Amino acid sequence: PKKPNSANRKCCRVRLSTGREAVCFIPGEGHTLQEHQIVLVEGGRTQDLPGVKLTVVRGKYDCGHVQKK
Amino acid sequence: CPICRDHKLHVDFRNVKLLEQFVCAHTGIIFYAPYTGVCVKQHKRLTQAIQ
Amino acid sequence: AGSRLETVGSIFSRTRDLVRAGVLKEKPLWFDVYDAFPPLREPVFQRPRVRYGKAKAPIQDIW
Amino acid sequence: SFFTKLTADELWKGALAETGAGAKKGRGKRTKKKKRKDLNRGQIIGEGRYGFLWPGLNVPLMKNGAVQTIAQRSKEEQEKVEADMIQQREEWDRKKKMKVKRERGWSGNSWGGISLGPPDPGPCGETYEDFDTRILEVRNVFTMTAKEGRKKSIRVLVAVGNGKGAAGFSIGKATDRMDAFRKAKNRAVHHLHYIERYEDHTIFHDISLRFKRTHIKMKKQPKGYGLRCHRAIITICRLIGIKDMYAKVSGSINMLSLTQGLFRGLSRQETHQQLADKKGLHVVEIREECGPLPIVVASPRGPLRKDPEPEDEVPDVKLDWEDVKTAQGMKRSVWSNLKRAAT
Amino acid sequence: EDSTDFNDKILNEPLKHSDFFNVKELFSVRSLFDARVHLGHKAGCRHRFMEPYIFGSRLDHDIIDLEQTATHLQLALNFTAHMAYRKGIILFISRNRQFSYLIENMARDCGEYAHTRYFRGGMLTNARLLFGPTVRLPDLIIFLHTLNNIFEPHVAVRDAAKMNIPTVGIVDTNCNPCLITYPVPGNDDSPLAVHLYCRLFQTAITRAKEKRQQVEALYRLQGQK
Amino acid sequence: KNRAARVRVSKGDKPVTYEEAHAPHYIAHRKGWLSLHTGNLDGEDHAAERTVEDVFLRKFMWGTFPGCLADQLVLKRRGNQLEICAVVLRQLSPHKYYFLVGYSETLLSYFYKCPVRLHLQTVPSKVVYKYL
RNA sequence: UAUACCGCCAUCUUCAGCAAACCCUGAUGAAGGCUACAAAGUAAGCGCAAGUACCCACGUAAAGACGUUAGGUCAAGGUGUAGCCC
RNA sequence: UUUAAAUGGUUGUUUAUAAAAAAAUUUACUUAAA
Ligand SMILES: [K+]
Ligand SMILES: [K+]
Ligand SMILES: [K+]
Ligand SMILES: [Mg+2]
Ligand SMILES: [Mg+2]
Ligand SMILES: [Mg+2]
Ligand SMILES: [Mg+2]
Ligand SMILES: [Mg+2]
Ligand SMILES: [Mg+2]
Ligand SMILES: [Mg+2]
Ligand SMILES: [Mg+2]
Ligand SMILES: [Mg+2]
Ligand SMILES: [Mg+2]
Ligand SMILES: [Mg+2]
Ligand SMILES: [Mg+2]
Repeated sequence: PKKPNSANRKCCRVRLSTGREAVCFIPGEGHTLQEHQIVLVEGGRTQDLPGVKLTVVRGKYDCGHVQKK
Repeated sequence: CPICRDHKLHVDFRNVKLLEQFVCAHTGIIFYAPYTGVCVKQHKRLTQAIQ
Repeated sequence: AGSRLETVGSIFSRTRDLVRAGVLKEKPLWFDVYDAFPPLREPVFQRPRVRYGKAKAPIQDIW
Repeated sequence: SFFTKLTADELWKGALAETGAGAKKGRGKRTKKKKRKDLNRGQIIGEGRYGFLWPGLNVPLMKNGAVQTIAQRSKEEQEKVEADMIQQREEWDRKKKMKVKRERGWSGNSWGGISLGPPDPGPCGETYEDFDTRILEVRNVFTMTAKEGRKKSIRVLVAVGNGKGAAGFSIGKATDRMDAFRKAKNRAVHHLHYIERYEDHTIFHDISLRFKRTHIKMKKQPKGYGLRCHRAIITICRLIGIKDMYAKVSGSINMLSLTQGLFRGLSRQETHQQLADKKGLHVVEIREECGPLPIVVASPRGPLRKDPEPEDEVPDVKLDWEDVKTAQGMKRSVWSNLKRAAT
Repeated sequence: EDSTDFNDKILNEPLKHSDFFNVKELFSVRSLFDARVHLGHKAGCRHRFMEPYIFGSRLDHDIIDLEQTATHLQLALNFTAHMAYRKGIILFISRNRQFSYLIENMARDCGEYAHTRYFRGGMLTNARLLFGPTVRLPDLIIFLHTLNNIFEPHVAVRDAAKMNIPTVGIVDTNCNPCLITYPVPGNDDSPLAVHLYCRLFQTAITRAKEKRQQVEALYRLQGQK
Repeated sequence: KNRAARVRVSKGDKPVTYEEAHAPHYIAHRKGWLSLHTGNLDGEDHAAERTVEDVFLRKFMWGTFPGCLADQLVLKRRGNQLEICAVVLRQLSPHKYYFLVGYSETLLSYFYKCPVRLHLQTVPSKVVYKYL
């Protein structure tokens, strides 16, 4: 992230159904996403990461719900 | 809400003094529910009793 | 109490209204005299402005 | 060692750490800020763990007209005394844990619209129990000093009024918030306005005024309309005693300009009597709810003019576009005329 | 039962007469003219608020209208007498150092108070801290000179209005009369003028105090029998 | 800045006694000594044992009369006698004072093997010299 | 863990300022408040000063506020928090 | 008017109320009897 924060935020690059390729933040603690997997993305910018304006939806297609604690 | 917090306040067409509190004395219009805070259920009962 | 807002109204209007409102319990010693024998002008604060343009003082030269 | 034990005052001063570098310049902020407990509170002189009963100290000196001798409470009796002592502590501790319900102002954590109570009585047996005080703004202003750097001060705006026309406001400044409240509250009662209320519920006419960059447009309203104005104006109106009014604040929403502008406009309103006297004509009120009945609200105390006021065919008056635009049904707003709680 | 009668016969009675103390006889327009009361400052020193009181400018020297002076002085002397009759504390204020000794004597002679010295900040608005919690402030303040020694309004004029104390003031052509309750337009420089003001206000106060004693005595003698 | 035994200025609301208001450089100028014995005179012995005894006695009396002492003790030694002069408050009942005087005089006489007297002087409240 | 603190201190200080409580000014903004032939300041308290010690009223000691450097010291002793307990 | 004199890592330096209460001891010998 940009100042004054510090972290390693888990992002992915997806090819959207429109054909454009964009970087999408994966929310939650722990993700099992691999290349060639299908995800549903939504809006909402990650205020830390400049230029990340998409978010992966947890619990749709391959991206599963975060595992309890 | 004001009506549901006191179980002794009965919304009845005969309890005219209670019903009067929920009507404008100067214009005669029944206050809409947000005005007094009564829930929709009690506002509907109050309106019917006033009529 | 009393009102120290000397630029709002006059000492009379302020005293009259506060006694009227019940803030001042007793009228001041001078109030009844002012009411009976008021001044020609009510002493209200005014701001002196300079004259611009064609505004001139009406004072005439004594000849 | 018995010789290394300190007193309670020394032990608490060290443990609390109220004076230190951590508190000088907003350096350390801890929610877990430790609180002092007086450990001598519930202790009785002569009461110990062994449970001895000392005649004349722990227990009465004489019983049945005879001097008591040294005795010791039985094991089970001491257990009860010790258990009761634990219960008493828990109860006392419970009292401190309880939170008293504070009436919130405009917001949960906001100071605006909280009552400060009546102004303090004057030195000469003077009282202001009729007046009520309400905070309008609390600001943390700062200046820079050579020795300490940022010096934090509190600026507080409070209004006071008895609800019967007499209302005022003042600013109070102090390092402590309590001192700022007191100074503002006590100074406001010495700077009171008198507001002319029409029928003791509204203003005599519509007032449009600009104080610096703040614009206030107030409209006279009938009974039952309520206060449909800026939350700060609502607070001031309740202190003045105005029950029905509408006001729109435009331009800068500075609280000091708004308050000073409101009192400037309300103080400079012309009553119906003042109008009749100035014009030498009857002031006749026409009410729609009373049909064509002419209600004379004021008559000229002096002589009544016999010439009718000249009726200008077209009035050369400055109209506010916002008013005209609303009358023509051209003003759509999803935020106007929204249902709100009784004010 | 007796208080209301006492107040009516004593406190309310004088307020029903136009000139109870007969102050009109103390001065005439001729006497004011002979004291040079009409001589104002040069036109370049004129205050805008004094224009209604100026008769004209004679070779760039403002002439004060003594016909208005007479009406204004009548009201000022009447108000002063009624306050002295009511046992009000009268304070004379002046910063003209040519007349400080005269004014301080005049106050002592009529049993009143004078403040001719440097006016310290808060004398009136912070009196309870300066003098004491039970100090009584003046009921009337008479300004023989309304300007301080830098030709600006004496601070007490503003502070008197803050404390709701009525003020009488001699206002020359360079003075600001807006906050003076009973302004009296006149020359405040010439000794003859200042000597007349002092004689007039000292007489009105002395006359009123004696009248209060006479009226009270008659009420008491009659009360017994 | 020096710290030793200096009650520092507050907001003018902290009541201090006469002893607590005077810093250590006044101990022979404006205030006297809280203990008078011969140990510290030139050529005199047993200054150390007198010091330990004084420290114990001040602790003993603080805990034996909890919340009663209104100022510091004045310890006096004349020959074999030890005299403790304490300014106490008027809150504890007189019966409890008499019990504690009889108890402390006896217990301390057996502990330090000398006749000990306790002279109590009661005050309605703490004597305030100034508000710092 | 002195970056939780008491205690005892260094430093500016070979300084003279800190300041409660009021009052007034700036259109009732952060803030500001003196002129002696005086124009809004009054000011408790603290420090300086004065007193006291040493051989004087000199000098030297002592004293030296509020704050500044999260300055020094958990190893004088005490102690908050966390940790160890074959 | 009048020599020269560059530099100083990142983030951290400001808001919600205050405080216990208790309880009494209960006025004047010696003695004895059945
Ligand atoms: K961060
Ligand atoms: K520790
Ligand atoms: K950071
Ligand atoms: Mg988001
Ligand atoms: Mg909340
Ligand atoms: Mg002049
Ligand atoms: Mg040193
Ligand atoms: Mg440190
Ligand atoms: Mg010396
Ligand atoms: Mg030294
Ligand atoms: Mg010194
Ligand atoms: Mg450090
Ligand atoms: Mg270190
Ligand atoms: Mg470089
Ligand atoms: Mg840098």
